[PDB]
Amino acid sequence: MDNQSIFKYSWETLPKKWVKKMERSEHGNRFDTKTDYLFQLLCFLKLHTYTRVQVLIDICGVDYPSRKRRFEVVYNLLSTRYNSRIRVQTSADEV
Amino acid sequence: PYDVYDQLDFDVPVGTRGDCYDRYCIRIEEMRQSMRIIWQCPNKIPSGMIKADDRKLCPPSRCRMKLSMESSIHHFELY
Amino acid sequence: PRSPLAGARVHFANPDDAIEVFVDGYPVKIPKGMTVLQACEVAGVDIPRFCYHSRLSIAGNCRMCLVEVEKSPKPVASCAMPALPGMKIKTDTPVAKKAREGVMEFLLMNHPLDCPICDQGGECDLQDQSMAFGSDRGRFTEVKRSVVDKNLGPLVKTVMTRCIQCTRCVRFATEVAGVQDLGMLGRGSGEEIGTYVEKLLTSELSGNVIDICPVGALTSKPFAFKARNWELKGTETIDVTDA
Amino acid sequence: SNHTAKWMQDTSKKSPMELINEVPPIKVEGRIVACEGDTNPALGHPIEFICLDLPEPAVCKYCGLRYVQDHH
Amino acid sequence: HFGGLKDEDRIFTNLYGLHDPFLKGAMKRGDWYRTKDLVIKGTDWIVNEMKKSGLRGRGGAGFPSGLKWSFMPKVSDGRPSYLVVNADESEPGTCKDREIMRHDPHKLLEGCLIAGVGMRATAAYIYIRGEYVNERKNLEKARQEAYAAGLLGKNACGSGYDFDVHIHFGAGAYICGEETALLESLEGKQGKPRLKPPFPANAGLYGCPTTVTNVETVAVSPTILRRGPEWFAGFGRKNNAGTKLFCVSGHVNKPCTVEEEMSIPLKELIERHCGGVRGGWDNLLAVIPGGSSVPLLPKSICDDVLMDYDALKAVQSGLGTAAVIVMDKSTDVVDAIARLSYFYKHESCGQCTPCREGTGWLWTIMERMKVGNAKLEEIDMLQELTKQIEGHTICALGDAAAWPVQGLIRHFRPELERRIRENAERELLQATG
Amino acid sequence: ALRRYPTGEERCIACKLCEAICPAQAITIEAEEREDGSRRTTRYDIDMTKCIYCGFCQEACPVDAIVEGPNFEFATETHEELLYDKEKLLENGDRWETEIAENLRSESLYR
Amino acid sequence: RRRVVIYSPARTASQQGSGKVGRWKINFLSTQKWENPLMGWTSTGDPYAHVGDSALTFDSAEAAKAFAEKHGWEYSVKKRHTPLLKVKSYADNFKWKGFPK
Amino acid sequence: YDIKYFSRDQRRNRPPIRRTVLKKADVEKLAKEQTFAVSDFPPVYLNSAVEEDINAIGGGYQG
Amino acid sequence: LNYHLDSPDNNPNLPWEFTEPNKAKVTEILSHYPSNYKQSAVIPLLDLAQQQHGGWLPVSAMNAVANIIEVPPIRVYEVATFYSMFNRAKVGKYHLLVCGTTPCMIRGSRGIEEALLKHLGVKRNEVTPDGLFSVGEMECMGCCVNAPMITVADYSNGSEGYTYNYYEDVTPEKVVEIVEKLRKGEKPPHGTQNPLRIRSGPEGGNTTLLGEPKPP
Ligand SMILES: Cc1cc2nc3c(=O)[nH]c(=O)nc-3n(C[C@H](O)[C@H](O)[C@H](O)COP(=O)(O)O)c2cc1C
Ligand code: SF4
Ligand code: SF4
Ligand code: SF4
Ligand code: SF4
Ligand code: SF4
Ligand code: FES
Ligand code: FES
Ligand SMILES: [Zn+2]
Repeated sequence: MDNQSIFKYSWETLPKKWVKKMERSEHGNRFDTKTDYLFQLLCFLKLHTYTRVQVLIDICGVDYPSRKRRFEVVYNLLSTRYNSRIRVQTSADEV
Repeated sequence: PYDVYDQLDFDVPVGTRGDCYDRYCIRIEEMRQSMRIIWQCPNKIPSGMIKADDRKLCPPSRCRMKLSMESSIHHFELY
Repeated sequence: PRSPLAGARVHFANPDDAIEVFVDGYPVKIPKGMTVLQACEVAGVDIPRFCYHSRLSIAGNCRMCLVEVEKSPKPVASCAMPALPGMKIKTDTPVAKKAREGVMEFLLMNHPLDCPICDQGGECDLQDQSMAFGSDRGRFTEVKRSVVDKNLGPLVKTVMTRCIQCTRCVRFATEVAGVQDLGMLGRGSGEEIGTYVEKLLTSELSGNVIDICPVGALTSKPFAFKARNWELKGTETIDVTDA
Repeated sequence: SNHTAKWMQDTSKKSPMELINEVPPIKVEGRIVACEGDTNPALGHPIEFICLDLPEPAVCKYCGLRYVQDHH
Repeated sequence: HFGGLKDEDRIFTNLYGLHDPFLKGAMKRGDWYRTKDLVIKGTDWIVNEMKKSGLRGRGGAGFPSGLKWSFMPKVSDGRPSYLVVNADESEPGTCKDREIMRHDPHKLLEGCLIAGVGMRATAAYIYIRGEYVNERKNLEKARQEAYAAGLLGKNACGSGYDFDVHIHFGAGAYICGEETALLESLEGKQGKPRLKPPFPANAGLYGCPTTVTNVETVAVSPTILRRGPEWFAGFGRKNNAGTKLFCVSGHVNKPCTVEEEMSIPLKELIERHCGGVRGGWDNLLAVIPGGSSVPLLPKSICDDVLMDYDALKAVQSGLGTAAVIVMDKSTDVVDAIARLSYFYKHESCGQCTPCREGTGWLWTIMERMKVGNAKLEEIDMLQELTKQIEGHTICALGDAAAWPVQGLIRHFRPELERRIRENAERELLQATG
Repeated sequence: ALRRYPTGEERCIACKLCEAICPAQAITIEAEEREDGSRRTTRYDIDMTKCIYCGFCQEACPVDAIVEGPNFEFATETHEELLYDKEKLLENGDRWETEIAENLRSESLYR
Repeated sequence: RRRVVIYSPARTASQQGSGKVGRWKINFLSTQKWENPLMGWTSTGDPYAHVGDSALTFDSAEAAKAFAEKHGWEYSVKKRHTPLLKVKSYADNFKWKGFPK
Repeated sequence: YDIKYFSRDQRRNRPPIRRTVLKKADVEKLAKEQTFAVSDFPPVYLNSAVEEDINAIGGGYQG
Repeated sequence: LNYHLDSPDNNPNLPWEFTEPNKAKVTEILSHYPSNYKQSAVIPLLDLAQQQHGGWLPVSAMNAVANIIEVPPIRVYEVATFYSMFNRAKVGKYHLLVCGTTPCMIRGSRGIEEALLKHLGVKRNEVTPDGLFSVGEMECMGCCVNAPMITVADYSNGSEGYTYNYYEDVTPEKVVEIVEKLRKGEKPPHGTQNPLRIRSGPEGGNTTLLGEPKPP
């Protein structure tokens, strides 16, 4: 009920090669991506003249000691111009 | 606006050249706006209940807890 | 693709034929004469129970396991209901929810109010069942009913103020134990469970009685008030006294 | 003798058990009572309806007051 | 059709017992005429005949007795079969079966034999009520005379059919009236009911196939099976037919019990056979058509309601046992309902929790409402409790405890609200001083 | 402080609720059935330091056994004291039993 | 190094619920407690006194086994007993004894 | 006086989580059917300074 | 009443049995059921014990009947304490029970109750000493189309002479007359106290089955 606009536009114009999961909840919109393209995806944002995020709020780790990909890195970042925030959440193992 | 803040209009000052002096003046203006809000509340505060309507997310008060039965069950489980 | 509760190796005595029932939608396979409660279990949904134990006989006595089986009238006791091929079981419908709410309302109405001294507080079925399935407010003021406590030897002390008339102990003592001493006597609200000649219980498995009895009335004397359950850790071992 | 010996240390003033035995029974009139003291809140001791059909006093399981039925 | 039943069509020609003893050695006029033919005409014919007649079970349910008898196992088996007669009428206000048993017992006996044959039953137990010592003496005398005459036993009358009937003392309780609880208390254990999924047609008295029928139907069975089912269907109405004996008592000039045909206007019955109410539709306040387990019928409704299994069943109530009660304008209806609820508290044995707890609670609330010590949300709470109990018990005594208060707060809300308001005003006026 | 009834009879009944809700786990409590029959606490101690003063105590108690009296002047010179003893000194909180009582009355209304 | 035991905690013998069965969990069989002489509290010296059954809850025996093997400490998996499911009948409750001998 | 906990506890009365997978076929289909517009790209959340006084609001009093 | 024996002065477990004619009657009663299921006979047998001890039913009697039907005594205890017609409190030589329920209340029963209680010193399930007269209350006993009733149970000569008879169409003066006639005299003819009405029906001319029956 908050930022369907930015999220929808970002998903419908992205290079769909590097998106592994999308969740448009009401708690927070999630782009679960692959750890290989993370920098590419984030550099797409912060630069595109509609979904420019320009501010990174948090980079938190979550630990799940029961899955093959043990860790979970999470980037919470908002768009001060378009009044929206998204959460790009990548997987990550030991080393 | 997470909470009642709509009905509580205020000012939100903004500085023109970001530095120590402008952050300071911002702080004083924020004090004054907070005073505006602190007065707007005790003029609108709607005397009613507080904190819940389900004794499954908020514990029951003392009289009910010590008189009724299921209130004691819920207080026990909730604490 | 739905594993039974806890894992439960069904038998299939005649594996050539076995009925199938719809539990809350998706179907499940069931042996010939299995009850609705075990069918729901196989489907993987627990149903609140007080007076049904997998090792004692059935008795539709607590009246808390109610579900609605479409193609039938309004209420149905899950246990003691032999499954039929194709009946449309349903567990989470407003009918069943309100049935459970009302029954829990009646129990907690004429229950005592001494949880913070009654051990099994933190383990009690009635407690957890109320917190998870029952309402949140009671509407009752008048005086309750209270009975005198009872002694059953130095193993099982009872504060019978909270004997909710389940007959679990009676059915156990008459089926598994072997000695017929406990019995439910009285009528209406004035119904107690107790040997009528203040005798003791000269049999083993009385500790099993105190485990059977869900609400905290029959409790081990030598473990009177030493600890709640949430305080101590359990290690799974074997026995060396017996053989 | 043993419980008060485990917790109390002074053994000069009387232990709680001694005082609650010093208080006499109540000798109520009916068949069922309820123990709180004199207030519903601010004195705790939730409602503890206790029967009185034995020739000996009946304790209250909070603040044992030992109510007793008066007549036959 | 309408009401008014001629003298020749009546069946219980003994309901008062002056020139007509029990033993029928002086009055074998009616019964035991040719039961030999009626039993050698096969059981399937008997079931067909009953289904054709329309004998809606006169116990308080109204099941079509034809189906109820056809439910018994047709093909033979090992374990024998039992019929049990439910002579335990103790619903407050019914005084018919007492007279049947005390004065015309051979009716019940011959009906027991013919129904046992019609059900492929091997034996049959009549469960008398407890405090009927003299009626039980008379019935047992009759049964001994029936055995002595050779009309009930190994070679029943002339048929090879073996049949043993046995009386059983009553206890004193009322829950024993229920089917499964009757079977239980006849076993020997406490009088508590069973669970229905093992219907008492494949797991009954001793685990054998055993059905329970009220004394009404099994006592009417011989004459309906002899005088042809058309003579029976020519009464009452289309789907409700037969002759039933009502026991009208309460606030009439002449408290009575008489037999009429179904679908008879209450006005006609009361004003014709019983004495007219002290004021004919003038000071008559409430009417309870069925037993004490049936919601009320206010004055405006019962002026033109028929008396059958459907008319008042369509209105709100149920005919049940057909023990109509009348209550004048000078009797606190809420007090009468409170007393009924106290009875239900004092009778629910208490196997499963809803009935037990809710019935104690209903009595308490009804007392507080009788004095006037409640509010309006409390009457809505009363309705809610009623609904919960009615829904979710083991068998029909929960509905019994729920129905009268439901009907009360359905058809009598204004006067109850008036009581509450007056108590509140008096309390305020007294507290001001 | 641990209050007690006007009859001199102790209030605490060993529910373990205060110990369970303690966010600092600063309470240790160990009970046993007494000789006369009632249940009471054999050991009850609050190592006052580890007991940050949050308040949950006086809210979890179903009999108002433990309470926080309005005394803040206790500044001993040895850690062991601030490890308030096995209920003994806690019982001596009854030296405030009048003062504490006052507070409770004024909070019976809205609490 | 430490020997660990991988089991599934069985259902509590007091309730009749099921939300806590079938949940593979590793315990470090650490028991080296003693009584603190001052007050009587239970001291300890094992860093793994409680973690194994306070935070480490695994989804399946496979995952817990792989995890123990990964951290290196040697393990010994235990068995999980499951309730056999018979068939019951209220009629079997109301069975019928035979004729007199 | 009308306690009814499910209707009050719309909590735990939430819809289930709905999932879908996509392949190259669906990706191509959506890419083709999709088409932007001169408007409604997103909206913009614009706000600027005003250089307001201090004594204005309510004669500089009310708040 | 209570649900636990308290073993009074001389009724804990004294030896208790039947007489010889009562033994014969016990055989006769036990001869009406399949031998595998004799538990049923618990209901009549219990009653017989009453008529042998003055409406008493002592605990030794429950044990004796439980032994005579081969059942653990707790089942016989259950049977004897669940029903209502069995008393365990040594009521007097004569028991007077008054009915109460709406169709029998609204005819004026409370008057009978109050007057019978005032004429003596008893308190509603109490024993008038010189231990003749116990009085108590019961629920609807059927026949509530006739009148406010009063039932009397007579335990005088034991198994013989015991008689449990009604008394209908009563008024407090008739009741006090009946109770004093029970004390001084022996037996008042039971029935309906000058029935200007016909039993279980109207008064005078019965409005059904007027002249004669006839086999259909
Ligand atoms: C609370 C309650 C009271 C009952 N009272 C009686 C009764 O007085 N007489 C009776 O024959 N059956 C009684 N029953 C049993 C039912 O009326 C049962 O349907 C009946 O015995 C068999 O119906 P039928 O013979 O009319 O077909 C009672 C059942 C319940 C639940
Ligand atoms: S058993 Fe004890 S702790 Fe549980 S709800 Fe019943 S009274 Fe409370
Ligand atoms: S106290 Fe125990 S035996 Fe009694 S009804 Fe409750 S659970 Fe059953
Ligand atoms: S009121 Fe209902 S649940 Fe109770 S004893 Fe009767 S049939 Fe059973
Ligand atoms: S909650 Fe109250 S009485 Fe209960 S254990 Fe704690 S202080 Fe003691
Ligand atoms: S005041 Fe808080 S920190 Fe101290 S023990 Fe009590 S509940 Fe915990
Ligand atoms: S468990 Fe089915 S009724 Fe008690
Ligand atoms: S009401 Fe007294 S006899 Fe039925
Ligand atoms: Zn107390």
